[PDB]
Amino acid sequence: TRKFGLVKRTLNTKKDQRLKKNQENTRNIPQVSSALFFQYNQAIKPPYQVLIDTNFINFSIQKKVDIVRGMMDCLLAKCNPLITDCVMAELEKLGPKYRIALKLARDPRIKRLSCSHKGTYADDCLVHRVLQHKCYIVATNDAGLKQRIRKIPGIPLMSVGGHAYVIEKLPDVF
Amino acid sequence: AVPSVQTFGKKKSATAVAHVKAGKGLIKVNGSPITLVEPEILRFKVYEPLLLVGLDKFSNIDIRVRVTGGGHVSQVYAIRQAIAKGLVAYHQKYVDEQSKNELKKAFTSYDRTLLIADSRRPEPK
Amino acid sequence: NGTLEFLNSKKMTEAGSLDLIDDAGENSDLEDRIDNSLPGSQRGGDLSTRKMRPEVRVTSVQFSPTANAFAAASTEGL
Amino acid sequence: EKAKERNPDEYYHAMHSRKTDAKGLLISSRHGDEEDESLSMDQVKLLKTQ
Amino acid sequence: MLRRQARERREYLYRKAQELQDSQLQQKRQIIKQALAQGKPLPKELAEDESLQKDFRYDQSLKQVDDEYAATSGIMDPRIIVTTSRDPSTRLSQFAKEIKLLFPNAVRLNRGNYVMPNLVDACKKSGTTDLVVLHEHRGVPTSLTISHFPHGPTAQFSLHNVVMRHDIINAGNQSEVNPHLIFDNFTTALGKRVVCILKHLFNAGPKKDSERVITFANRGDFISVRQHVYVRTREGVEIAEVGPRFEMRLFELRLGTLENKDADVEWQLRRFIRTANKKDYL
Amino acid sequence: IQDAVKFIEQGHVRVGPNLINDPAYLVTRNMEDYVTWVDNSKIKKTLLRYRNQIDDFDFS
RNA sequence: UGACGGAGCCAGCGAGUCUAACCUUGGCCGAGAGGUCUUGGUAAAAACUCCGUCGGGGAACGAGGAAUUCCUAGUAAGCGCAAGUCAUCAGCUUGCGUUGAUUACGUCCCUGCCCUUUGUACACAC
RNA sequence: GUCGACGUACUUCAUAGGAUCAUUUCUAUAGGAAUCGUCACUCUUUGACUCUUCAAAAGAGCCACUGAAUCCAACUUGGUUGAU
RNA sequence: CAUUGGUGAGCAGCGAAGGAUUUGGUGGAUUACUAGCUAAUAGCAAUCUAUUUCAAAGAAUUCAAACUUGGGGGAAUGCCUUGUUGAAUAUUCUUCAAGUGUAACCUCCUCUCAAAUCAGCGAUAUCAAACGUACCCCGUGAAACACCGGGGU
Repeated sequence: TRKFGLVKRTLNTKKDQRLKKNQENTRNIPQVSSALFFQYNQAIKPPYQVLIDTNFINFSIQKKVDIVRGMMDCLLAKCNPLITDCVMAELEKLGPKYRIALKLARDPRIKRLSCSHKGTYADDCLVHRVLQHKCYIVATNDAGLKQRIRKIPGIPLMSVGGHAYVIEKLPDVF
Repeated sequence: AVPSVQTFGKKKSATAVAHVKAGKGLIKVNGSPITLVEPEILRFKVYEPLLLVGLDKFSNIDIRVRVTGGGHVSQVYAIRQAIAKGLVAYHQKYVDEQSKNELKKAFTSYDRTLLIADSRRPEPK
Repeated sequence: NGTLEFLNSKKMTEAGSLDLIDDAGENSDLEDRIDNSLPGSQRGGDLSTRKMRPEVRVTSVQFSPTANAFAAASTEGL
Repeated sequence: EKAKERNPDEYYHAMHSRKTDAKGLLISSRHGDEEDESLSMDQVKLLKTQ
Repeated sequence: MLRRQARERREYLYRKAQELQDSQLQQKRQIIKQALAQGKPLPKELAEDESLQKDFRYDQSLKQVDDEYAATSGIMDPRIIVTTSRDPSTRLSQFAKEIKLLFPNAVRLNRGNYVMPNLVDACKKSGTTDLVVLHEHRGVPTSLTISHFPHGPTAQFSLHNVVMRHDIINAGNQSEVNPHLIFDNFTTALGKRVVCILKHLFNAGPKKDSERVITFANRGDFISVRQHVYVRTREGVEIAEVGPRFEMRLFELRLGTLENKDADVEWQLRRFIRTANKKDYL
Repeated sequence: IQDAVKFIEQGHVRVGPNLINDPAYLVTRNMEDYVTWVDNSKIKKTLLRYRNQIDDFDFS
């Protein structure tokens, strides 16, 4: 009274949970900011807080322009800069050959704010603060991060070229 | 249910479905009895497996044949095949097979078309 | 294989026939312990490849033309 | 093309429950359930009471 | 039989689709053979894939009769069958005899109350090469279908200008020797295909001095065939006509047999087409 | 693919004249054409009864 | 191997919202287009079984000469049904069924057509 | 006429940088969280066991002895003052 | 009408102080029966120990063996083989290389099927109801051959 087709019991290699690799066993839509139009972001009003990266810092030293009164010429309204703890950690991780740009960064007129990341990437922090608020304006001078912030609407970006800065997405250019 | 057995017959385009069950000795084709086969000259060709075997071997069996297709000569040849196959398939299953062997021998000593139908196949030379 | 219609009931255990159990490992030698039995060697080229016992059959019988006898080629020979 | 390639030795285990008409084409019940082919006498006695 | 012919038609059709995928790899492996010998540039896609690079160490050992006739090309002599359509008139009963007489190793069996499945089951039974059935229109013949039997290709033709040997005189008797074949002006891909679908109907290897010639002229999108006998005189060969003049043109060529009528149409004549009158073999 | 092993072991499947009981039989590409069910068997009777084709003169 | 009716029952291939006339007499409605109704003319399973009634053409023609052609078994012949397949076919073509025989199935004597005339393919025989 | 050259047309050729994992510690970085001799309870996951469905196929077979259910036949009890 | 389908009510007939199924356990066969144990020419079976030790015999591959490796490519550390320093009257360990050597190791293939189910999409259809058309009846209403509602065929 045996069964038929008896086979030896073996390891069900796509099935059992004693393996490491088979140990595996609410829609999300982020709303747009309520202070944002199609492309305005009308909450951009004076005073302004800029996010700064290293390529903004190193080029400003290269182009003989100090930050606080140099921001005065292009954006033309009252603005104070703030630098994240992640950025200044990696800006000063450049080392000895940019310590004069380090010294211009640490300044009582340049504000500082804290951070919360398990890392030190400047481009990932600056984008994530921009996505969650759509409140800041960003200073950037490399094409990788510039295209990343050009693809989110309502976020004014500025760079440097020649002798002074240039804003891109601000309606009040003058 | 009652014992039963089913055979098939085949002439040119005519098929025959005969069912053989235990019973009162009655013979049926298409609802009508066997004394009403319409070609009227070939009615002794469908009695032909009945009278080779002796009518006592049909006294306790029942035969019900449906036939479709063919014409008239091809239809009657299908009935005599299915009755002869139906009798010899009953006797190989629920009756003696030595009775089946004498039933089969009495047909193939007479004619082979009562048992299996030779397909008149074409031949190229 | 097929010498018996009635097999013995003291050979089926609760699993497997007793004579189907591969008992080549209990031998003391090496060459007969070596199993080169192919899976589909039904009427093969050897007997070590069989993995079973040979089946009995007769396959060609002729009458003798002289002395009222007949010879049948069997599994056991002729 | 599936007609010419039937391979008349196939078995799928629904050849028991599925029936065929005597002409040759298969049949399917109107109810379609596997339980309402007929009615038992205890059901008929109760339903005629209702 | 019926399972066997179904089994080998499956293995053949898959092997057709296998070499279709292999033709790109065969084309790509041509480039490896050229580049290893003459011409140092190797193209971009073949450069990366190391699977093909280890493939060529085996595939360096590789190297036209039609593939349905490749096995039986010259190993056996083709026995062929000429039949009539249904209830033949007297004229094509004469004419099927003349086609049987023009064709070596041919027989002529009359067709009456047959069915085309049961006929092709009978020629698959006894074993033949191809069947030639003939339709007609009030005496004169109109259609001629050649259908090769081991699931070979069929080729249906339409023939118009038919004059036959029984009409003219008591000219004697036909030669019935293994004939020479004269094939002319076949150039297209279907042209080479229709050569092999028809050249194999004759026996293999006729004589060096066989005395009858059967020419097949492609002069103007009509395969026109006449039979001739000849001698070699002291200054020039003289020829003399015998047997049926034809003005024949194919209109379909199915890959299956003539029993199927739903098989893969390799080629079909198109006539309601803007470019149908432009060119040939279309 | 498992119910085939059940039917082979029960003695239903033949390759030409003889049935084979060992399921570990390699069938040749030529020999693939001939694998049918064995005659007079209940594995064949159910197959023909659905088709209404049982010719029991051959006790199938 | 007839005519006249009356019964008996047997098939298979078929099924694109695709299936299928013309001419005429009128009436009513309508601005017309036409619509609706009216009227008349023209063209357009058999076999078999069985049951009864029946017993020369309006000049050519009462089963077809010489001479020729085709045909070996589900064949010749007879009978209807269906389709109209990119060629061919409606003056017809192609399928599918029903009924289903005679006579050779040998011979190279005649008429043709081809082959062979060193056995070379290994024994024996010849 | 198979090609050459030229002309023209088409197609193709480089992407950088950051983070994680992979040395039985350490992928190279100090910007990072894991050093314990189990007692219990809850919740799921997976497998085995015994039946079982789609749905059957096949019985190491025979006989004897002794028991368990199920439906009838019969007996008892309840029941038109009402059984299922 | 057939049912060659199920479920139930009975009859004819079969019919010796019951008869059908279905199932657990055990016993006997399933090859042809010379008895149990032990240290066995005998003893035990209620035991071999205060009788079981001595003697005799007993050492070659002189220092021998994976006949048992999925395939391709290697093999740093391993392992094997052959050549390279030190103990003794021709020699154990050890110095380092070379192996188209290697069943230790390290990579690629040895799985992705001419294959089935399952889910989604669903046609041929089929059951019930609604809705639409025609013809009758009923309800509301003073009434409208009802414009309002319902029923039936």
